[PDB]
Amino acid sequence: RECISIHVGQAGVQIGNACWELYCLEHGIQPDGHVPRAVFVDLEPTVIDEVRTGTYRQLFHPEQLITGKEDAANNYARGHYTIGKEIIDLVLDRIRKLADQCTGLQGFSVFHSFGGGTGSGFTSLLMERLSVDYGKKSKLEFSIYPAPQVSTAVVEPYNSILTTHTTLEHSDCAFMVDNEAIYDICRRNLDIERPTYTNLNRLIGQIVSSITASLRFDGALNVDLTEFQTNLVPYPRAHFPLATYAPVISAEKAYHEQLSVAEITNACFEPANQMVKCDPRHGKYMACCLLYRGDVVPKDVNAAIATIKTKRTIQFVDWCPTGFKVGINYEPPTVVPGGDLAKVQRAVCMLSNTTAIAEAWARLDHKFDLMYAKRAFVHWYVGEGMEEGEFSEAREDMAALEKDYEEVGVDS
Amino acid sequence: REIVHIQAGQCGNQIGAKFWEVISDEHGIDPTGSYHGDSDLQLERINVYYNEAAGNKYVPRAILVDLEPGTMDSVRSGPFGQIFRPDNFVFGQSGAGNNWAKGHYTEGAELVDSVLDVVRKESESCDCLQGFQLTHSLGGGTGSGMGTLLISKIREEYPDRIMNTFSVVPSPKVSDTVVEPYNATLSVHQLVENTDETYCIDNEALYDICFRTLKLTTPTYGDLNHLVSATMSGVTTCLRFPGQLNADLRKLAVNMVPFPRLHFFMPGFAPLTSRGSQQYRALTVPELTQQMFDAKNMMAACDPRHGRYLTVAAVFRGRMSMKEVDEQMLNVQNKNSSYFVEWIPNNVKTAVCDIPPRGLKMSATFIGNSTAIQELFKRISEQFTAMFRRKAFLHWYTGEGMDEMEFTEAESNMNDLVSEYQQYQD
Amino acid sequence: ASVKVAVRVRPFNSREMSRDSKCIIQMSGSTTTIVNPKQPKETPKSFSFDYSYWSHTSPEDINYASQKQVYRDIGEEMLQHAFEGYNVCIFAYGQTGAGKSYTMMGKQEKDQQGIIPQLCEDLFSRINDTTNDNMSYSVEVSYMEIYCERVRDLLNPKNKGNLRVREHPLLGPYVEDLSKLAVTSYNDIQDLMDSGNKARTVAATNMNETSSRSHAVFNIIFTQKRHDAETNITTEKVSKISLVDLAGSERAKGTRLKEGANINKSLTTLGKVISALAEMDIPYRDSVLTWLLRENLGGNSRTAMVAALSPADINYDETLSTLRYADRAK
Ligand SMILES: CC(=O)O[C@H]1C(=O)[C@@]2(C)[C@H]([C@H](OC(=O)c3ccccc3)[C@]3(O)C[C@H](OC(=O)[C@H](O)[C@@H](NC(=O)c4ccccc4)c4ccccc4)C(C)=C1C3(C)C)[C@]1(OC(C)=O)CO[C@@H]1C[C@@H]2O
Ligand SMILES: Nc1nc2c(ncn2[C@@H]2O[C@H](COP(=O)(O)OP(=O)(O)OP(=O)(O)O)[C@@H](O)[C@H]2O)c(=O)[nH]1
Ligand SMILES: Nc1nc2c(ncn2[C@@H]2O[C@H](COP(=O)(O)OP(=O)(O)O)[C@@H](O)[C@H]2O)c(=O)[nH]1
Ligand SMILES: Nc1ncnc2c1ncn2[C@@H]1O[C@H](COP(=O)(O)OP(=O)(O)O)[C@@H](O)[C@H]1O
Ligand SMILES: [Mg+2]
Ligand SMILES: [Mg+2]
Repeated sequence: RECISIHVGQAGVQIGNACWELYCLEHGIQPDGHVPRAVFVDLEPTVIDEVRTGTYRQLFHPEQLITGKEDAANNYARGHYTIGKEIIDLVLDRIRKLADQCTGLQGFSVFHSFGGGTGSGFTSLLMERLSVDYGKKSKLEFSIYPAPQVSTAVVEPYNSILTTHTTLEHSDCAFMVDNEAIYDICRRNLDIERPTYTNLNRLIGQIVSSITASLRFDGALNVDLTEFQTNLVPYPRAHFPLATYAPVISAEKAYHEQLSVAEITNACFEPANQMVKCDPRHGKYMACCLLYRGDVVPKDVNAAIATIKTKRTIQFVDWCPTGFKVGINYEPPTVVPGGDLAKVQRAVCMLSNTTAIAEAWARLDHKFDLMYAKRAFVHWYVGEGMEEGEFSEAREDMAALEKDYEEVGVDS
Repeated sequence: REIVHIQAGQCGNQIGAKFWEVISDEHGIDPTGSYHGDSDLQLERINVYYNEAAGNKYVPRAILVDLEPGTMDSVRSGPFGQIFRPDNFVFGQSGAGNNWAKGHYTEGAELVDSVLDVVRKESESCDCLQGFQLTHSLGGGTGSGMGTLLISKIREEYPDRIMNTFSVVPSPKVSDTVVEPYNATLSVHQLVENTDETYCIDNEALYDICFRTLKLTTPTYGDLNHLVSATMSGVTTCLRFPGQLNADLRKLAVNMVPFPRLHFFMPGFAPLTSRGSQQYRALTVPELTQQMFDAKNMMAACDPRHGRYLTVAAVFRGRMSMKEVDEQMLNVQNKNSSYFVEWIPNNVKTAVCDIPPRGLKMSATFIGNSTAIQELFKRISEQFTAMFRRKAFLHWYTGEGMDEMEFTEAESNMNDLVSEYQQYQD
Repeated sequence: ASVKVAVRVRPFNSREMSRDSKCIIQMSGSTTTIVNPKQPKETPKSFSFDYSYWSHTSPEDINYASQKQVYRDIGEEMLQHAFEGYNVCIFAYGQTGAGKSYTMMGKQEKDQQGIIPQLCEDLFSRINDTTNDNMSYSVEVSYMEIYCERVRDLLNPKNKGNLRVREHPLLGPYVEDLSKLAVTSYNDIQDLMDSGNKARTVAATNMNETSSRSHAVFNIIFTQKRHDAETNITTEKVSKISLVDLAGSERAKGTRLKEGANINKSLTTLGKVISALAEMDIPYRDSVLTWLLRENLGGNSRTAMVAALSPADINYDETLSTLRYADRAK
C-alpha cells in the first residue's frame, strides 16, 4: 500500500524538502502534526542540516536523516565505493527499519540527482542493495538528469553514465525531470528570470505530488505504483519516462485558468512543457500515464485522448495499439499559498516513455567520451577504488541503451 | 569539516594578518573577543578555522613559520596580532637569509620538526580535517624554501587531506628581489608535486587591478594583501556556508584538476568597483561574470585571453537565480568557445553560496585553471637559465649545502610543467 | 614495434579447482575471447593482441605456450634491441595469482624458467660466445621492490631502511644507496636472482604481503666496450634492461587506502605512458615506478607487456579488466 522514499544527494534533498512540503500542505498537517515516511542521505552535513535547521524541522526523526560529516566529492567513485560505502549499512537500516514498521508496502520512491557525488554514486549502491533485499517490490527512482547545456559539475557525465549503468539493472521505473528544460517553463510558461532552485523544486514538488500523494489517494480511476511500471515499461531496462504537468500557468500574469480538460491535455504534448530537454524530436511515445486530478469527466478524457490518438503528428510506437493509462483522481491540485503557481481546479501530470530520450542519453554519452578520451578527471576516481574497468565497462553499458531505445522504436 | 592555515615566510605571514583581518570580520571575531556576528550563521561552521577553549576565544588555527623575528613580531605586535595562541608562532631567530637553500636545507630544516609538531597538534584538534591553507612568496627563503618544505612533510603525513597553496609568484616587470627565479623555480618544483590546488597572485597584477579597477592612487601592500585575502575567503570559508549549490575544497579540486600535476589557478573577485562613485550596483549578475571573466581582474600576471581554460569555478556567494547564474555561464562559454578548451563539454563549475561578503549584496570568487599560466612559468624558467648559465648568485646556495643538480632538477621539472600545460592549449 | 602486448592464460589454480570453475577463455591466433559465465548464450567478447598465449593445459599438450616460446617471441627480440644500444622494458601485468611471477621468473627447475633467467642466460651466452678482441662487456644488476612509494633492495638482506628515488639534476632518477652488482657469469647472476627471489617471499613479507602488493624491478645495465685498432680507442654503448613484475592489478577488499591508491596510481600511470608510446608510432613523475623507469620508456626505448590471465569463470570481472587494460596499451 505505501511507498517509502529515499532522498539522496543535496539536490535530492532540496527537491525532497520541496516535494515533502507540498505534501502536508495539501493534507492539512502543519509543521508539527504526524510522521513522514522517508529518509535523507548526504555525505555533506551542512545540507541535511538545512532540513535540521530550516522549515519542516520537527516533522522528521533525527533517525531518518542520515549524514556523513565527511566529504561529499563531486565524483561517483568516492561516493559509491570509498566513502559512500561506510554509510550505506546505516542508510539501509532505516529503509529496513522504516520498511518493517509499515503494512504491506509497494516500494521506495528514490530521489537523486544523477550528476552528483552523493547522488550518483551512493544511490547507485543503495538502489543496488535494495534490488536484492526487496526484489519483490517497486523501485521507481525519480531523477534530475544533467541539463543538456547548462550542467554544473565539470565531470557531471562521469557521474551520470555511472549512476545509470549501476542503477539500470535495479530500478523499476525511473522518472526524469530535466533541470534546464524546467527553466524554460519558468521563463516561457510562467515568466520569471528569477527562478530560485527553490522553485524548480516546487515544480517537481508538484508533478511528484501527482504521482504518489494523490494517486495512492482514492479516486475515480486509481493507479497503483506497480500499475506504472506495468503500464509504463515495455522492457526490463529500468526505463525512464518523462514528467510533464499541464496547468503550469502563472498565478499573477495571465488568467484563463478555466481551461477545460480538452485544453490541459493538449498542453502536455507540446514539447515546451515537459520538464525535460528531450523535445519529441522524433521519439515516438510508447506509453503514457495520464494522471488527472480535480474535476474531470471520464468522457471528457475518453475523448480528449481520442482526439489525440488521431493527431498522428504525435506518432505512437507501432507495436503499441493503445498506450494511454488514464489515471483520474478527485481532489484538485494544491498550489503553494503564494509561490508563483496559478492554482487551477484540474491538472494533467502525464509521464511517458518516449523513443525521444534516444537523444538525451546520446548527447550525454558523447560528453563522457570526450573527457574519458583524455582521462580528464579520471585520477579522481581511480584513487577512489574504481578502475579503467568500471568506466569503459559502463560506457559499453549505456551503448546498448542507445541501441535499445533505438530498436524498441524507429522500426516496425 | 576543517582546515589549518599556514603563514610561511614574511609575505605569507604579512598576508596572514590580512587574511585573518578579513575572515574574522566575516565571522564576527574581534581581536581576542568572540562571536559578535551580526548574524547567527557566521558561527555554525566557523570550526573550519578556529578552536574552542574559553568560550569567547575562538583562536585561529593557523601556523606562523618564519626565520626572521621582526616580522612575526610586527604581526604579533599590531592589530589582530594578539589572537594567535603563542604556540602558533614557530620562529627561527636564525639568519632568515634570502636563500631557498637556507630555509629548506640548512636553517629551515631544523625549525621544521618544531613546526610539524604543531601542525599535528592542530590537525588532531577535532572533528574531521579537510586540508591546509598555505600562504607565502616564491621569491625568498622562509617562503619558497622553508614553506615548500612544510608541505612536502604535510603531504607525507596526510596524503588524504587537501593542500591549497596561495603563492605570490615573482611579478614580471620588476622583481622585488634578485635571485627571485632561484627561490622561485625551486619552490614551484615542490608545489607541482605536493599541494593539489595553487592560487598564484602577482603583486603587479594586483597593482594594476588595484590602481585602475579601484581608482586607488596609493595602493599600499596592506591593500594588495587585503584584495588577495578577499579571494581566499570567497574560496574556502565561503563554501563552508549554505547554498543552493554548494561545493567545498574537494568539489573545487575534483572539478578543476583534469591532470594530477596539481595545476595552478588564478583567482578573481567579483564586485571590484571604486568606493563612492562607481558604486553602480550593476551587480545583477551579468555584471559579475562581465567582471570575473575579463582579462584585467585576474590576480595572475598572464591574461586568459592568451590561452584556453580547462576549468573554471565561479564560486558566487549572494542570493541569485540558479537560472540567471546557470544561464549566463553558458553564453560566456559560447561567446568565447575559442578559448575554453573543447574536450570538456562544461568547463565551468558553477557554485552558489547564499550569504554574501558581509557588507556587499552579491559577489563571486573566480578560480580559473587556464593554460595561460603557461606564459608565467615560462617567464620564471627563463630568468633562471639566463642567470643559471653563469651560476650568478649560486654560491649562496651551494655554500649552504646544496647541489648543482638540484637547480637543474627544479628548472627542468617546472620547465616540463610548462610543456604539458600546452598539451591542452592545443 | 616500440610497444608489444601479449596476454597469457594459465591452468586452473587451487582456488578454481575447489570451486569447480569453468574455463571462460579461449584463444585462436592472436585473438583471445572471454565468456561471461552469467551469460553463456552470448558470443564472447573478443580481443586481439600481438600474442595470445594459451598455457591453460601443459607442456604435454602439443599446443601449450611454454616459457621457452614466450621468451623467444618477446624476450629474445628485446635482448637484441639492447645489443643494438637502446633501453628495453618487459612488464608482467595482471590479477594476483594470474601468472605474473611465473612468466617473469618462473620456477627454479628444468623447463620452468621465466623471461628473466632465460634472458640473462641468453645474454651471457652471446657475450662469452662473442669472438673479438675489440669487444669487452660489463653487466651490472639491481633487484628491488617498490612498495608504497619506497624502495626495498632485494640484493641486500639488511637493506637498512627504505631508500628513496631521487632525480639527479642532470642524469635522471635513481635509487639512493641501492646496490648495483657487477656480475661476470650466468651462474653468478643466477645466484643473485635466487637470492632476490628468496627475499620476496620470506615469512616477514606476509605482514604487508609485499609479494603481491609491490612492484618487483630487475634491472641490468649492459655496457658494450668497442676497441678499435686503427686509432686506438674504445667507444661505450650502454643499454638499460628493466624486467618488471607488477603489483596485482586487482588491488588498484582488505586493501589499505594508501597501498591501493599508490598501486592504482602506478598502474594507471603506466597505462598512459605505454599508450602514449604506442601513439608516437607524458606524466612520468605521477608515480614512483614510471618515474624510476622514465629512461626505459622514452621514444627510443622498446616496451612489451605480458598480461597474465586466470582461465576460470569466478574471475571474469578482473580478467576482463586486465584484457581491457592490455587492449588500451595498444
Ligand atoms: C559603504 C559600502 O558599501 O562600502 C563598500 C565599498 O565601497 C566597496 C567599494 C568595497 C571596499 O573594498 C576596498 O576598497 C578594497 C580595499 C583594498 C583591497 C581590496 C578592496 C570596502 O573597503 C570593503 C567592504 O567589503 C566587505 O565588507 C566584504 O565583507 C569584504 N570585507 C573585507 O574585505 C574586509 C575589509 C576590512 C576588514 C575586514 C574585512 C569581504 C569580501 C570577500 C570575502 C570576505 C570579506 C565593502 C563592501 C565596502 C568597503 C568597506 C568601503 C570593494 O571591495 C570588496 C572586497 O568588497 C572594492 O570594490 C568593492 C565594491 C564595494 O562596494
Ligand atoms: N531541480 C533541482 N536540481 C538541483 C537542485 N540542487 C541541485 N540540482 C542539480 O543537481 C546537480 C547538482 O548535484 P550536487 O548538488 O553537485 O551534488 P549532490 O548530487 O547533492 O551530491 P555531491 O556531489 O556529493 O554533493 C546539478 O545538475 C544541479 O543543477 C535542486 O534543488 N533542484
Ligand atoms: N602581496 C604581497 N607581497 C609581498 C608582501 N611581502 C613581501 N611580498 C613579496 O614577496 C617577495 C619577497 O619575499 P619575502 O616575502 O621577503 O621572503 P621571506 O620573507 O624571506 O620568506 C617579493 O616579490 C614581494 O613583492 C606582502 O605583504 N604582500
Ligand atoms: N603457464 C603456467 N604453467 C604452469 N603453472 C603456472 C602457469 N602460470 C601460473 N602458474 C602457477 O599459478 C600460480 C600463480 O602465479 P604467480 O604465482 O605467477 O602469481 P601472480 O600472477 O600473482 O604473480 C603459481 O602457483 C604458478 O606455479
Ligand atoms: Mg551535496
Ligand atoms: Mg607474483
